[PDB]
Amino acid sequence: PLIAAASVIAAGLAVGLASIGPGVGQGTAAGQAVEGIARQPEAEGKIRGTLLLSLAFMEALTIYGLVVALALLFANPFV
Amino acid sequence: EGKLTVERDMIKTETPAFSPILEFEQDPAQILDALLPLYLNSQILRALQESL
Repeated sequence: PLIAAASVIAAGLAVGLASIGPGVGQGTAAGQAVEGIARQPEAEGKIRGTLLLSLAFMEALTIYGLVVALALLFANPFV
Repeated sequence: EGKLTVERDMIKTETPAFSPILEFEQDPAQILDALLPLYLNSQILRALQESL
């Protein structure tokens, strides 16, 4: 109940921080992108595709943190 | 009639602004400062045309 407790605490910290930062950055991304797509209504398809790439990168960092959290949750191999 | 004449006619130009989708890529203030040379030039060329 020491090292497993430590891994659980580490998992909670990782999940919270990893999902706080890059998702808010993705919100900044989405604001500047969708504002320009609304003003210049021309390139909405390429805008949506690049926005998919951006949300992919940000949610990929978020999912990487979530995956480390679950790996400490499910199979604690150091704990 | 048979004497050719001169009418100082007045047709108003288009009074739309630039677009709400349009953005000021450099400055509001400097573009005002720039268009002043342009507008001064426009009135001046028109004035020289008027005198001629």
